[PDB]
Amino acid sequence: GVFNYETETTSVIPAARLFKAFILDGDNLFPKVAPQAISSVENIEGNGGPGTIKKISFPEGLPFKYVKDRVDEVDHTNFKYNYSVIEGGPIGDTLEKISNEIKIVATPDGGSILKISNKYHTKGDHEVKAEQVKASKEMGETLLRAVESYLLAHSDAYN
Amino acid sequence: VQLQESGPGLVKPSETLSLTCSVSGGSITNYFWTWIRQSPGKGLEWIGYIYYSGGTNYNPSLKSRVTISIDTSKNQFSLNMNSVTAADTAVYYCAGSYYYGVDVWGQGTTVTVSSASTKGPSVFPLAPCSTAALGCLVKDYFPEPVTVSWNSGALTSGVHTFPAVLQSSGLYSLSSVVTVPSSSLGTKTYTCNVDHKPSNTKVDKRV
Amino acid sequence: EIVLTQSPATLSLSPGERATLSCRASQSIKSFLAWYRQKPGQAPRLLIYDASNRPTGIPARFSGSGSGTDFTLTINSLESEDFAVYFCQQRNNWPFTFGPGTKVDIKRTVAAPSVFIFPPSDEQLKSGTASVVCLLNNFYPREAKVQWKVDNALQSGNSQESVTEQDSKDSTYSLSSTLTLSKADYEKHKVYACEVTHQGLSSPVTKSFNRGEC
Ligand SMILES: *[C@@H]1O[C@H](CO)[C@@H](O)[C@H](O)[C@H]1NC(C)=O
Repeated sequence: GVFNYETETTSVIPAARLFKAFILDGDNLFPKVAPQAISSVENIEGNGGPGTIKKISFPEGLPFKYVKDRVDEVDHTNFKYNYSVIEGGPIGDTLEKISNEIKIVATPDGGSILKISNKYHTKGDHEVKAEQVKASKEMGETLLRAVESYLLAHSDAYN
Repeated sequence: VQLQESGPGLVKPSETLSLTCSVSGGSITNYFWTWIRQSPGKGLEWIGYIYYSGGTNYNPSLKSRVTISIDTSKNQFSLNMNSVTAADTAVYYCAGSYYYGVDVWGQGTTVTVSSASTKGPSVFPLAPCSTAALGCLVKDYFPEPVTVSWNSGALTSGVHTFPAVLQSSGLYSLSSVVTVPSSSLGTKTYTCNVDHKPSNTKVDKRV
Repeated sequence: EIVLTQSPATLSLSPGERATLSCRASQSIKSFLAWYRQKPGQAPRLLIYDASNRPTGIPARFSGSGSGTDFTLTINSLESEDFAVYFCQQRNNWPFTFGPGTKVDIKRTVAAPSVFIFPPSDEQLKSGTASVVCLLNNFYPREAKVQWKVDNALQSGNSQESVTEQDSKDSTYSLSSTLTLSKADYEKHKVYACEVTHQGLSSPVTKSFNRGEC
C-alpha cells in the first residue's frame, strides 16, 4: 500500500543558493556539517543526475547502518529533486521503497520554502509506525539546519 | 548578537532548574541555541541544543530529565532540568552555536543546588590607619556569586576582587581591593558596589 | 560518549615562545575538533574550528592541525594576555564532548609583593567578630608565606587566604590573608602585625597597627 506524507518549513536562505548547497552539493556538505548524522555520502553509480545511486553511510549507534538512494529527477531551474530510497535501512519485507520529492521555492522576504513529500510503498498492506516517519522528519530538520547554519557561517559559500 | 541569562541561582534538591536566555542584536534564526554547564567535578558539559524549528537534541546523561524549549516570538529559549541534585551545581552558559562550534556565549549564571536558604552578605570597609590601597570585605553570604565594582564602575584600573573562600561557618566570604595614589585620598571619593543577586541585595559601602 | 584527553595539564611558558597543546580522542573524530580559550571569569571563546580553520577575528598566531585521534593547538609568540585554559571539543558524535583543559601559565621574573594591612572596621566590631586583613599586591612567583602575629604570637588556624589568577597584563599574583577572631579576643591585645616572607624580598617585611590608635 501507498501512504502519503507532507511537511512544509522555511529557511532564511534564498531558494537558489539553498538548492545549490542543500541539494546539488549535499553529498559534500552532509558529512561535513552533520557528521553526527551522516558519516559519508558515496556516489556508487552515476553522474550525479538521474539514474545515480548514492550510498549514504550512517555512524554506528544510529538505528540503521546505511541506505542506498536513486536519483530520479534534478530540476536545476524550478528547484525540484525527486529521489527514491531503494535499499538499506527500513527497507525490506515490510517496506518496498520510499519515494521523496523536495521542492524549494523563494519567498518575497528573501527566504525560501521547503515542500517535502514522502511516499511510502509498503509491500502488502502493512502500516508505517511513526518512528520511521519521526526519524525522517528529524533527519530532514537536522540536515536542513546544518547546511543552513553552514551558509550563515560562510556568507561567501555558494554565491 | 547578545545573550543574557536570567534564572534562580538557588534550586532545592529534587525540584526543577529553570533558566531562560534572551537573544538580542541578531535574529533567532542565526544559531543552534545551546545550553552548556561548567562544574569543577565534571568540567565543560554539553546539556543540549535547539533549532529555531523546535528540534531538540539532549545529552544522554541528562536527556532523562532535561527539556529545552524555544519561543521564537519573544526571541527566547529556555532550559528545564528537574530532579536536580548537588551533582547539578554548576555555572550554566546559554549560547548560540554554528555547525562548527559555539560562536557566542552568555555571561553564565551560577546555580547552586542546596537545601539551605539565602543569606545576603555583610559589607565592611577596608582602610588604613606613595601608593595606597582600599578595599571592601564581603563576608558571610550564600550562595555564590557576588559582584563588586568600585565607584559605579568608574574605578577599574588596579582593582583586585579575590576568589571567594568557604569559611568553616558554611558561608562564603571574599574581599575586593584597589590601589590608588596617596595624593588623591582626601580629594576623590571611593565606594564599592556589592551585588548579591540570589539574596536580592545591593550594598554601596563608602570608604 | 567520545572521551577527549588533553596533554599536558599545565605548561608554563615565557611570552614570545611557541605554545603547543595536544588533544587526543578515544575514537576517530575525522576533522571535527574545535579549540576554545577561557580567560578567568569569562565564557570560552572559540579559536580553531574543524581542527585547522580559524573563525573571523581570531589572529593568525593561532593555528591547529591533526586528524583522527591526535590534534594539536599552536600559539605563536605568546602574550601575557594569553594566560587562560584551552579546551578541545569533538563534534563527530553526539553528545559533543570537551577535554579536561590545558592551563597556560605565563613565566615572569621575580617581583616583590607590596604589603598592606587593614584594621577591622567599627561597623564590624559591633557584630561581635573581628577580621584583620593583609594584602600582598602584584607579586611573583605564586608562593608566599603570610605569618600573623598578635603581640608577637604566631597565629594558627584562624586565618584563610585567597589568591587571584595570573594577571593578563603583568602576569603577577595578589593574595589576601583574613585573620578572623572574636571581638573579645581582639580587644585583649594591642599589636597586630602581618609578616610576609617572599622570594622577591631580601628579608621578611612586616606591616602592623596598634588597636587603640585606629
Ligand atoms: C517522485 O517520483 C516517484 C517515483 O519514484 C513518484 O511515484 C512520485 O509521484 C514523484 N513525486 C512527484 C511529486 O513528482
